Amino acid sequence: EMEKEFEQIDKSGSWAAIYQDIRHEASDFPCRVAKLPKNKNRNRYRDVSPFDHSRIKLHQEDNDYINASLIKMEEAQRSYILTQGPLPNTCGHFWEMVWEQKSRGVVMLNRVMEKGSLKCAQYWPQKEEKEMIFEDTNLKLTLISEDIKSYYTVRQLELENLTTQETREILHFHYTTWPDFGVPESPASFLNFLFKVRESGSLSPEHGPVVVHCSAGIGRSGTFCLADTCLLLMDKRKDPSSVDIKKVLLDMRKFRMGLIQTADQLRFSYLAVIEGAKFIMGDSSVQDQWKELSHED
Ligand SMILES: CCCCCNC(=O)[C@H](Cc1ccc(OC(C(=O)O)C(=O)O)cc1)NC(=O)N[C@@H](Cc1ccccc1)C(=O)O
Repeated sequence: EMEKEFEQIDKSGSWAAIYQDIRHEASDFPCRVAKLPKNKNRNRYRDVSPFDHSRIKLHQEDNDYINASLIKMEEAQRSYILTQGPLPNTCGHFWEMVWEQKSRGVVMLNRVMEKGSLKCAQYWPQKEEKEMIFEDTNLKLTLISEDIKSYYTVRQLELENLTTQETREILHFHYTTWPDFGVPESPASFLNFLFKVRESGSLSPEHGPVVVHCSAGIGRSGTFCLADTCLLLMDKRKDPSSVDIKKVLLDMRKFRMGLIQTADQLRFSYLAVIEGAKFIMGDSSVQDQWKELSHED
């Protein structure tokens, strides 16, 4: 049981030791294409790269590389694309990936600037009347509307392939309150957001994989995907107590390195899965509880 494990670890002050063990047991796979000198300007951080076996390939003639990985969770029957926050020169590639992979939703877990430092490029339009054109990948992006809440904003974007004139509606789910240091005090806001993303239809199997990112696409993004997958498994096994969060995280780590960046994010992932479990288990009023607890106004 994850609840019993959570407490044993918590009371013995062993989060750092459990996290250290996950880092040590994690898979090691080649990072070859990401390290090619030609791709240096496509990586935000030199120590965060997609493995060759699961990297997303752009359907680009000259260079198919993007720092993004396909996390294919077999048992949970869900796939996620985790990528770094796009750089000024990779915003076109980012939207190209979204188009090619047929993604319906984009989940952003950070702010463009945090503690005075740039963490992600301004890749979507902030004003309806000032659309963005990505010349390199021949894409047009327009802000259609935006619903700003106290801890997240949901935007309706229109992505157009200028080559075929085909148009698609992309939903942008932006968590705007991750703390400058550490992790949120409570997982209520994070869970309300996760369920808003589920409710939108963006994680459905009829669409391509949701695109999730933070700055490196491994810590906050890993937290979001780990919690979602754990919750899916708990609803699928129907005996949620067999879900081993450490084992789920290690399967996810076969697809992208360093998912879950600190012991505090691991602890927070347990907290979010344990609390989300209360809804999955049957509490029909707990979703309203997070709605209020997260104080969306
Ligand atoms: C798990 C591997 C990461 C280990 C520590 N690295 C760093 O913090 C960063 C990479 C990094 C990893 C996770 C992060 O997550 C947070 C976020 O996305 O906001 C979050 O989840 O809140 C943010 C950054 N790397 C550099 O800062 N890289 C620098 C310094 C550096 C130079 C040479 C070698 C390694 C690092 C660079 O120039 O690329």
